[PDB]
Amino acid sequence: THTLQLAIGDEPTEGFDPMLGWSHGSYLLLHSPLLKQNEDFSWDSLLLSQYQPSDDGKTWLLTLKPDLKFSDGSPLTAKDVAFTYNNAAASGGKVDMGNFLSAEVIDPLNVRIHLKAPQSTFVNVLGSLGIVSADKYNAKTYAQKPIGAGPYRLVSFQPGQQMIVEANPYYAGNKNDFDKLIFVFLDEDSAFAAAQSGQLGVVRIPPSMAVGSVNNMKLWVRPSVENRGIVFPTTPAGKKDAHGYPIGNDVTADVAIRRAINYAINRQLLADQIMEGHAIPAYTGVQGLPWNNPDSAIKDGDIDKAKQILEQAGWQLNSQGTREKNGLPAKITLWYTSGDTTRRDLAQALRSMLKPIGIDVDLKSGSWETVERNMHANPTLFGWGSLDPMELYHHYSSNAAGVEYYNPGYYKNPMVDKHLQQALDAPTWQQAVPFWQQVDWDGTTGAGIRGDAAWAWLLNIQHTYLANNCVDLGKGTPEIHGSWSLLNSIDSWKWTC
Ligand code: NI
Repeated sequence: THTLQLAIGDEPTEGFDPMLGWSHGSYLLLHSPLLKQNEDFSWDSLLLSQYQPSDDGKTWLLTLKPDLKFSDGSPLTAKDVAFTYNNAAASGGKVDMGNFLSAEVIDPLNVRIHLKAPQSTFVNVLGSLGIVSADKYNAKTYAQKPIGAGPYRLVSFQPGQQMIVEANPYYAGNKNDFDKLIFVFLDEDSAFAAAQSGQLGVVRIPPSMAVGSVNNMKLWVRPSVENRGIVFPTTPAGKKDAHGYPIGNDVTADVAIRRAINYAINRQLLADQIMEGHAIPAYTGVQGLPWNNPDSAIKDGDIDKAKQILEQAGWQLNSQGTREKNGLPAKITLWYTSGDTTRRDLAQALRSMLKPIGIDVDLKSGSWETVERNMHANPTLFGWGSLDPMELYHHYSSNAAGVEYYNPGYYKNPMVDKHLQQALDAPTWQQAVPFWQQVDWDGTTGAGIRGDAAWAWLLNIQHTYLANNCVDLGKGTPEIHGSWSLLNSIDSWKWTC
């Protein structure tokens, strides 16, 4: 051996076929999309010399670099790009191509993309869908023996065991200091055990584990979009959805409750106690992103402010020391998913933090199936996070209300809907950004704390790794909520010795 062994996620089952989407994170190892995001969130082109949307944002012009090749040496041209997009759309998978219509090849280095309607977020598709070879693609065969333009290529794959890959010599981006990589697939505990023993060069660890010194290893803290928040029902009770699930909560429908909970919680204390300080306070679902409203942050852990907000809206302390309004006491149930000690620790901590302002929080846990039934009538603990601004839409659009796990509190604000649609219809993502910011607050209304306060956002989680002292994991964009997020920086990895 003498090569780098890594433990950063679990088995890449199902396979490595870009036609099945970017839902998994391992694909970034063997494949490369047309675009690669920068740390300043602009876009670099690995395979493109030129890419330009039209004034209406309905068409894209793509120009390839001339001598590109696949991992097997076969040439990468317009034919393969157009094939990739047309067939990814034309199958499932059900890759969400959005408003994508079709891809036309102009010449071997040029491709024209056609859309149904303006989509400012389509760039996120360009930096996501991996390129596939038109000549050599077979649906069943490709998952097991894939051909890609990624930084590495498959050498061997041992199920439930390990994966061996080597550097792709035809890679169009930067080569790193590591010629060969072996990825080990282990449960967290055995992984940590192998890490201390110095068998591994890089290992992902949970931010919640009071990590002590590890022999001949160093701790890396990488930024992430992964977050934690509480979603409130915004409507009164009494109605039910298509599944017969109850909709609404007579307590959390009052905006004063949601604002008060937003101010009472001390997020820094959450980060330090539960996440061992490896988290950042989050006041929005898009904290740390360009499309976050710059005026969205608040000074929290203010019991007095919370009590003021509650008093001004008619929520008064009863004899039991619990808030009450028009004969209705503030007693609410917080739901969360079982199977995680940390989620529960977070929940109980929240109950304890809401006790001083007179809100009595009962806690219930269950399987996703169980949570689903109660998810619309009670406050609920969720984890999300995405590098696509589209998530704002999924959270706050009236059209997304009750759609799967999105917008379960049935939040509807027509002005917010307008800002959202304006944002989607913008010809470029840059022009879209100011409208995305208007969602929190436009000066009059919004979905944020200054406005309707649909959420109580708690934290943005950061990912933590142990790495051999001679290993430099470099730098990159915030890591996704998923496995193999570290791979987003893989090209900048260096060897310090
Ligand atoms: Ni055409």
